[PDB]
Amino acid sequence: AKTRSSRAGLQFPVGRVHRLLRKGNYAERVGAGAPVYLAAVLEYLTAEILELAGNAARDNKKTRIIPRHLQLAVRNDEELNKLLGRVTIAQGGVLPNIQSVLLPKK
Amino acid sequence: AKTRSSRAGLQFPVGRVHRLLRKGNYAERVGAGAPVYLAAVLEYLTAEILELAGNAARDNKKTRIIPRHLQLAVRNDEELNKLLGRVTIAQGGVLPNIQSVLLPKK
Amino acid sequence: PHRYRPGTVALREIRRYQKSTELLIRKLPFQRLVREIAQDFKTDLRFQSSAVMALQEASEAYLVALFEDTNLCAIHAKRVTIMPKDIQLARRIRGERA
Amino acid sequence: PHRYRPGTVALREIRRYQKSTELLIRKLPFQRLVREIAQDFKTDLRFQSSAVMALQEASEAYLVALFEDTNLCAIHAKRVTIMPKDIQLARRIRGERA
Amino acid sequence: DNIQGITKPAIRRLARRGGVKRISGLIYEETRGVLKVFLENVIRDAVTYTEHAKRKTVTAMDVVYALKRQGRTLYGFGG
Amino acid sequence: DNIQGITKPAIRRLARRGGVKRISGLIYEETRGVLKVFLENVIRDAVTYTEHAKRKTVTAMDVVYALKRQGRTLYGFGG
Amino acid sequence: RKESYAIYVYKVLKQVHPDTGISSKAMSIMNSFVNDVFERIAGEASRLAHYNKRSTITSREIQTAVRLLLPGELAKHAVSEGTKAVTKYTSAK
Amino acid sequence: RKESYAIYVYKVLKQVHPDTGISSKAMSIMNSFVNDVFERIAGEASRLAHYNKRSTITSREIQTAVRLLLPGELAKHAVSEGTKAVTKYTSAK
DNA sequence: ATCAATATCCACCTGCAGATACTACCAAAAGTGTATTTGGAAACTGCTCCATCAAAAGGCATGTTCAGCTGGAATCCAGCTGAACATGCCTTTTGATGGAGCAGTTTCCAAATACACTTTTGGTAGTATCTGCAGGTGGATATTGAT
DNA sequence: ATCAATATCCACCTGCAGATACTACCAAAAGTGTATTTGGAAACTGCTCCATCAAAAGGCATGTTCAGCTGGATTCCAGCTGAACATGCCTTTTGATGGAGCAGTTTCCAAATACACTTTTGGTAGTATCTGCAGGTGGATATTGAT
Repeated sequence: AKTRSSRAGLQFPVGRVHRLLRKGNYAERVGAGAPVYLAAVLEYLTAEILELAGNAARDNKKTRIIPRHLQLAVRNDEELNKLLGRVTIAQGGVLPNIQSVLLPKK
Repeated sequence: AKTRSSRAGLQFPVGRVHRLLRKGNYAERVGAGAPVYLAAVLEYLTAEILELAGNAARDNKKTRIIPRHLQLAVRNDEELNKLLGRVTIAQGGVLPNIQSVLLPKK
Repeated sequence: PHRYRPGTVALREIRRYQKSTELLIRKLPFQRLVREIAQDFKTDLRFQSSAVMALQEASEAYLVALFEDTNLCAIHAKRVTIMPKDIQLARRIRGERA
Repeated sequence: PHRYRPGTVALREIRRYQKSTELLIRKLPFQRLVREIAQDFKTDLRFQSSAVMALQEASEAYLVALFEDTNLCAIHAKRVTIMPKDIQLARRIRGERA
Repeated sequence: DNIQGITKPAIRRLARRGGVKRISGLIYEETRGVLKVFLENVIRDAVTYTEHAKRKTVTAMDVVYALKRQGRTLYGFGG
Repeated sequence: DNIQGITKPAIRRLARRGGVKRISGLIYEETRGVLKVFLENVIRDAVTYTEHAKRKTVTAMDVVYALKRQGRTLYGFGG
Repeated sequence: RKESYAIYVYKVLKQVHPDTGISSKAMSIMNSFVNDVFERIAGEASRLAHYNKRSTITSREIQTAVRLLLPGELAKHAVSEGTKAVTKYTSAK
Repeated sequence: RKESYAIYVYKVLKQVHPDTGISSKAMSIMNSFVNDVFERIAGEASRLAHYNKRSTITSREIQTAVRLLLPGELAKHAVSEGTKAVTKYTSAK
């Protein structure tokens, strides 16, 4: 008995996602393709942010991704920044940035 | 057979609101008092706006309420303006307002 | 030869346009803009008359309110003349730019 | 006697705090403020510690982003010193108080 | 060009309703550019709803739904 | 009078993270005023969620739900 | 069949201003308004029940939803009207 | 018992960064992210089905919702992974 | 450029809170297999309304001239606000205690769903009349602006 | 202060687009009666974790002094932007015909749902042992600011 995730070639839990869909009352019926497609998208996105966050972690000589690495990866990425424009990542801080006019001398 | 709107003493259709809650997939079940309460809330808000829009039509020497009047009623009312803070009323126009610094020095 | 001082007619215009609700952009030119932009997402598209007008009410209501914010930014800077930087600052703070 | 010029340490502080992620408001004082405000709404309330921390993380993130918009309003006005009218203009444009 | 069809007088009238008194000469181009980003965002979503319903005509509802998810609800055009 | 627990140095520090170099003396009272309004709004909603659930204890989730309501989604506390 | 709140709005209009009409475009705006408020209120009640792991949307979820959505006084009165209509309904054959 | 995407987020982490770990606070943020995106996507899908009088949410509604919710490049790629997983799943069992 | 006070970088290192390794249990999740019900794609198409002309109308945009007045550059200086210093308080930390109250398991009826049958209604269509007010003309007078 | 040029307003008028009153048909909707299921309030209580007391401490707040340099006030003037025209390009109206295709309706089957079972698994409770890195330390390097 293969898992539906297996059948789909996915890491994310297709059976869970199908279940959460039904429980959420989004519609009277949930087609079998719905959770597969959705689990794939979720997996792709967590892969996209973990790729960038792991990079920020290396650039800071670290082996463990912490919240600051997730914030750096997101705010430094035009699209993830937009997708999460109204989101606050706890303990993420902000991006180093000082307005030019504030710098000394000329 | 006396309608539920009549029983609860309302003008808004309690039956319609019930049917609408169910078909909107808001929850598996919908209590009996829910569409009554909701219908009454929708009614009250409709009265509140029409009353104010009516006054605005009066104050403009008119008997027919048009979009302009709904806008004036809404934007001149602190609570409704907030409630509809992100709503655009078609053909409503804006409130007459000129930043004082732009008025003739005199 | 009569002549109104600079600012007097503009002020008069402000009062005239804040009283009315009519669209201020010409319809056909606007319609051409909309169809052209849509053509880039999907070719051979038709538009209900009400769609276009919906697009026009929303756009004008949006530009007008943005002009109010821009005006506040010009005034904050001790000016009575709006400039591109006033629009940019207003959009930046609104979350439409950065 | 050694002394850094005005603005040098301020810049040092900016690089310092933009580099870290720790909360900037003292813990206990923030906790009493939350309990005071909640209490004025409903007596006998209890708070999970993580609820107090969720509130402090949201509050500081909101203030920091607010000061950024405020800094931009000051700069727009040819200033490097933020003032109340900068905070007020940033909130008006944000739609926090038309 | 069509974006150039949105004239200076129209942009002026719009600014007037916004309570604007003096306008810089560069504002007109700045505005046209802003109007365009706006419509592209809205139309993009409207069209996406058109294609989902398998239609070749953008309906008022399509626009209304597009505006609503952009946080710009519009009353008066159905729903 | 706990709003005065939100000290001058705490406010300068927040401003520095926000990239601010110089602060007017009236900014501290303005900021306390702003913080207070922000907390009143979030706590009000958080507590409304508490009572609805018939609890006497405000949870992290109540706050998280209150925050999402205001468009201030927070990641990290079960939300 | 195209449903609309137009008639019930018209009815409410006469109780408030018996000699005032309303334009079609204005009626369309009001209909948009009742739909919007219905969806915002229903949606919040929805989340409310879900958060508390509940299958049913009662008038209690509608009340909290109203408290969450409406500004001070509007809410005070909307709650009053709500409790009142459910009270009158319970007392009637 | 409370569910979490942790074990799955962790599996994906080792695919992209084999020697990198993740603190629990970060995992908590990742879990909030997956839940948030899940709801936003399911929500658009939900409204999309209703606007069209459909009572069923299929991969199609999920696809349009993804196009509506994600910015240019994330969408194009997400749509590929999704279509690719549906296709593959359909040719099995 | 030189030179001295200070901050800043980092290699080195260790303490330990936090991450990780594992055996165990297990209710809920997840998959396999049927029989049963149905949502909505598919094809045909009527009729709503969108794209298109045609066409005098003339409204309204565009190019030009003139100069009023606003924006931006440059000057000055009173005093706000930053940097540094001394003093010492109150937040942070470590931690154990009582118990309020959040949450798990069980019992059970008030209220919801699922049907079936009858009845009441709101929306679609005509067909015909009614009217609020937009738009036009006057004449009055307030406003703007040169003198 | 006077006074000409214009804009603005108020009273009244009429044509008509749009609001409105009547009749009729009807399917979807709303109420009503009934048998069956069930969500979640009750009552009891295991047990997490919130409120609170305690003692030590040094991180960090408060308050002051001092003077660097920023903001605010002021003045000057180049030239941009507004007002007013003369011109004429093209928007707008509106009649009306084709015909795209939105929308209604009949079909019919792949796919969903409901049900019954078995097998798999992620979350948890109990213990136990690694490890990434926060934070201290020393000293070499780099930044800042007076001269």
